[PDB]
Amino acid sequence: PLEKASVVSKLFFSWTRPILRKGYRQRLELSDIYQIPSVDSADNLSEKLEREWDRELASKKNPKLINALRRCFFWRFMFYGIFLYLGEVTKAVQPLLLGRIIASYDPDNKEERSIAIYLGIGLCLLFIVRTLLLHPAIFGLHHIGMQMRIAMFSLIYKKTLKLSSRVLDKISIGQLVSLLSNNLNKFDEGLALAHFVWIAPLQVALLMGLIWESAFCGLGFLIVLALFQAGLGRMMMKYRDQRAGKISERLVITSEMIENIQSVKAYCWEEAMEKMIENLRQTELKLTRKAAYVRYFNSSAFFFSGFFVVFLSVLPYALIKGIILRKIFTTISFCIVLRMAVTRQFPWAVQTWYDSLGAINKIQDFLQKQEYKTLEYNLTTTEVVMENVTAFWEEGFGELFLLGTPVLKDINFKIERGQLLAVAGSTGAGKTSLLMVIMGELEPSEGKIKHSGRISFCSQFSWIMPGTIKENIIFGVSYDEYRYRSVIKACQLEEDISKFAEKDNIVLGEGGITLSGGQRARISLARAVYKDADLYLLDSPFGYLDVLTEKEIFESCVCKLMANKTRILVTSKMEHLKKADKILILHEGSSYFYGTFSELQNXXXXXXXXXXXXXXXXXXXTTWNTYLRYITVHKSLIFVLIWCLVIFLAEVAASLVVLWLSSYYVFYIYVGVADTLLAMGFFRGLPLVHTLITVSKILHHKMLHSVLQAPMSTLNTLKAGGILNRFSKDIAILDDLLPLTIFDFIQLLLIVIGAIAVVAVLQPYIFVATVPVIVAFIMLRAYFLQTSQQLKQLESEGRSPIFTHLVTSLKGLWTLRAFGRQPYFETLFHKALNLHTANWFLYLSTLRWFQMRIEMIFVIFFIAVTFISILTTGEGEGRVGIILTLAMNIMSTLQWAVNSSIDVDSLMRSVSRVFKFIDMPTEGGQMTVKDLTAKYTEGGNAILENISFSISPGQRVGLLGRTGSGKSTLLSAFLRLLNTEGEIQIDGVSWDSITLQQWRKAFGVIPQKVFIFSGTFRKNLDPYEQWSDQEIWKVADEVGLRSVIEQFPGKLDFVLVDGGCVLSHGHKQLMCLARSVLSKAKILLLDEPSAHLDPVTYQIIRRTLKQAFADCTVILCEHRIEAMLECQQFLVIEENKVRQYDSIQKLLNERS
Ligand SMILES: Nc1ncnc2c1ncn2[C@@H]1O[C@H](COP(=O)(O)OP(=O)(O)OP(=O)(O)O)[C@@H](O)[C@H]1O
Ligand SMILES: Nc1ncnc2c1ncn2[C@@H]1O[C@H](COP(=O)(O)OP(=O)(O)OP(=O)(O)O)[C@@H](O)[C@H]1O
Ligand SMILES: [Mg+2]
Ligand SMILES: [Mg+2]
Repeated sequence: PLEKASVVSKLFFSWTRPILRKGYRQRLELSDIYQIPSVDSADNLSEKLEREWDRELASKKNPKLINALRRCFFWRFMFYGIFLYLGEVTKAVQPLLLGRIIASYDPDNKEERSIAIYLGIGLCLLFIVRTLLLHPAIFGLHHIGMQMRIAMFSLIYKKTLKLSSRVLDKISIGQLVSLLSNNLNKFDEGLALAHFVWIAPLQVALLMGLIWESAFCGLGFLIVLALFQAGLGRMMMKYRDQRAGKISERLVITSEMIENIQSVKAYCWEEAMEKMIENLRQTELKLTRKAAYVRYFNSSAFFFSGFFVVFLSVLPYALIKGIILRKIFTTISFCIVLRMAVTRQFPWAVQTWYDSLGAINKIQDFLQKQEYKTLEYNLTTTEVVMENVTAFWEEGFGELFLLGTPVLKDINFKIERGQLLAVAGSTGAGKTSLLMVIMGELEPSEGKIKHSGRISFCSQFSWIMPGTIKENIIFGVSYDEYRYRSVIKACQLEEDISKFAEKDNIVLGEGGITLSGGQRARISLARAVYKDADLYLLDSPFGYLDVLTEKEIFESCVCKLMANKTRILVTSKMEHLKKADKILILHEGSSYFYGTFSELQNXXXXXXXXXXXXXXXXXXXTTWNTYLRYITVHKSLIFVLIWCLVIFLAEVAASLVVLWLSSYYVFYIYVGVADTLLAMGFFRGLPLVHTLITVSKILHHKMLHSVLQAPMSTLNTLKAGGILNRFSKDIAILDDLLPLTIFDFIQLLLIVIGAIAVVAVLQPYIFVATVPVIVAFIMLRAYFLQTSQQLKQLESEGRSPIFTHLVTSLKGLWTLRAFGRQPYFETLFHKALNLHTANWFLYLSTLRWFQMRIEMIFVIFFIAVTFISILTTGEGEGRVGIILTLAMNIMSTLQWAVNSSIDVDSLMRSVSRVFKFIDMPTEGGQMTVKDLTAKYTEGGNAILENISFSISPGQRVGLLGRTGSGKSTLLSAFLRLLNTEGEIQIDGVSWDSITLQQWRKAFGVIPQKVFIFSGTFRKNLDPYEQWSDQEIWKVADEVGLRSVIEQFPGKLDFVLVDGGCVLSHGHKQLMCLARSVLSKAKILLLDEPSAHLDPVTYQIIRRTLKQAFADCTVILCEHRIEAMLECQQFLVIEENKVRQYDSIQKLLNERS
């Protein structure tokens, strides 16, 4: 529906209560989120931004995006900014009322308490006004940021779809995804904070024009302190930059680890790799600890500023022999606000302004790319003809001309309507370039073209949009049943479409993942045929088709349906060329022949942004069980927390005794500033950070030990990308951000609790006033979290549609440019962006409501405490002032405390998953199988079921079968890689009676895909450090690795960087065979040695196996006829059955 509300409801955010109620009661769905108002429609934002951007481009000599952006959206920005400034002015000014109240209570004046209470009610009204004029302005600024982001995304999508063809191969997909990823939160949330660029200077000017002029020492200290904070900021980036290189090196080791869990389990390498990963983590831990230490010093310096910033301000005026407590209390209340405005607000505003300007400049720079210029095709006679065509891909050579290499030179031809052509050439000859220049994507430097306009495209690359078969074929045109039936019958895709349960509206995903290459190609041909045009362009139409189907499809459709319509074909076959009318051949970017035979014969696709939807969906947030598990894992962490609590309580007790009981007048500062009174020093908080780092290291080590040495069925139940995502993101969050968030939350809760306790001790009525306030805080936070977490999760799940649409549009850019479905793609992109905008808008609205209500509750607490304290007829001069100051300066710390309280739960939502993966479960030589059965996962397809066979010692077994029949599954079942029931006895012992560890070592196998890691040859041969140089040399000599060792510059220590691709397939097979010879096993297992092998390495492998394992049993797997001469026994897998034969010549009797 459409939201609508009155002025009071708009100001107090009372219209978000229905969705809070629904989310609290039950799980939120995509249906309950109401429709965005028309103000924030993607189409409206795009139109409004373009109407100014095009005018700016047409008028301004120097183009800058901010020039149009200001005349677009600056007015409301300033309108919200003035409200923000007037709200902050009240916070700046309110301590004057505090000082006057203190003067009223002090025995200097005889004025009754009536004036004091008349001022206190005004102070509370001032807080109410400041809240009411602060929070809605922040929400409005967030709204402005929303419109900003939506308009920017729409315009940049329009540009990236209108891109020129030349810059497409300047591959910057990573740059584009980074641009659309890193900006969404930064340019949206930061706009509200961006307005403090002049608010802080105006506030400090007001503060120091309202303090008696002396007081400049406070500015001198803050200026040094502000520069000091930036001084440690550079150190942070110095350590982070250094460590970022090492985490990349360690991560790729884990990435290569998941892809070969089978090989790792077979080789029993869990301990060595565990030690290697532990060593790498130990190396990175020092840098992480240094970064955490400097962050702690920065935070502690900020917290300890509070005392010195007033101390160094009062001492210049303390030499004048007298300070009234009213003056010191009011200068404390002024200096806290001054510090808040100087040390944090101004640097944050400057940094966010710089980041926003950089992002806008980068977006403009990308947008200023050269456009795609289409050409009218109204030139008559509707025939394809060119003359003197010169083509240059790069603009520099295109505008100069033979300085650069061309791709088409001096090509001429002319074909009447109905005649079909054929182009043949080598790979990269330029057939695709000729197609592009015919289309108009490539601009010809020389040569005028006159031909028809209606064109059709079937690209080399298969592209399918996320729709259905009918939509993929017709592209929204009127559904012609006769044409559709004719095209499906001609393309012979009916036999494929009718196999599915769905017949007419089969829905596909992105990129046609459901189908295969042949189906995608035939769908592309069907689309090309269906597209009504007088010039059909094809680019390798049958690249993924078989020979028979490719031969049949030509005479079925091409010269039967559009035989009277002109088309251009890409082919290299004599029959197609013979049927073709005129012929063109391209060589080295130049045409080779023109005429007839009458003359001739006479870096990731499924990115983490897309995997996050399936990764974060299992959070199910969190419970206190994970809190307890995370807090009790390490003893020293508990001891340090206990020590911190004891120190806090001791400091509170000392302050209490001091208040119960010369420089005394300058001693009240320490107690009067809870920020410096209860902040943890460098001797009581550094062990906390150290313990957090140790907890992170222990959790990572246990997670590695759990993911490794785990049942393969359960491990394969999850995907490799998903299991790697944890080590990529969750460990980094738990190690870097989590300790800092934990420390900040602990400190901000400790200061607030100490302030409340001491205030209650000075006045016991405030103790009973606080309990309802605390329970209200807790209840309201619990109420808000349930809806907030669900809304954030839904928004995160809704992020990936935008990027999937982006990649889908990019993959088929040429097809979209040829077909003119730009409006359809724009409206679909806007449809997705509207849902994402609605999610983010509701999240922002509920966050603003939460902040409003917590501030209102604190205001109620403040009025209660202040009125009760001022009305009570207390004794002493300090008590009233100190209580008022403490209860007045808390709110700034309380906001950060509650923000950290929500953020710590948001972060620990990840240690929840980490603990779940901690909690995942864990587990001659003759053979005789007894009813073997296994499957990839429980409930899967039992490839092997009720299997019984035996192998004689000192023999060989040859295994033959089609691909995918289950040979790999049988080898895994032998290896105990998968869950199995039954037994196989090696001379009498099965899996059950002996340890699986020694079971694995008794075997030996090379995988279908060999495994190698980024390590030296010595480490890849002997990861366990159980071998010596002489025996390694002996193994290398026996297997024949001397040439392999000497061929590389590093003698036996050449590092295998980037997956060890230096070795060939045969070299890798020799490597793993030598490794198996090292791991001495009485039995050997084999799996397809000749997938991409050459005869010399094949025969050397045969020689090595014959010489090394002549007296064992080898289960060889190969389909070659010549290979099967050395297999005394035979075995075949034919659809879940096994037949063992004494010879192969009798097998040929069955299947000659
Ligand atoms: N947009 C482009 N910008 C720059 N170079 C390009 C672009 N498109 C293609 N090329 C390159 O120009 C050359 C022309 O090759 P083209 O693909 O046109 O020939 P082909 O024989 O049809 O190719 P294929 O081997 O893909 O069947 C190739 O080296 C190709 O990589
Ligand atoms: N990781 C996996 N998860 C789920 N199913 C799988 C997995 N790997 C393979 N399969 C299933 O097993 C089939 C292939 O079985 P497998 O590779 O073990 O037999 P094969 O005859 O040795 O294969 P090939 O000779 O093609 O390597 C696949 O088509 C699929 O149905
Ligand atoms: Mg090509
Ligand atoms: Mg296989």
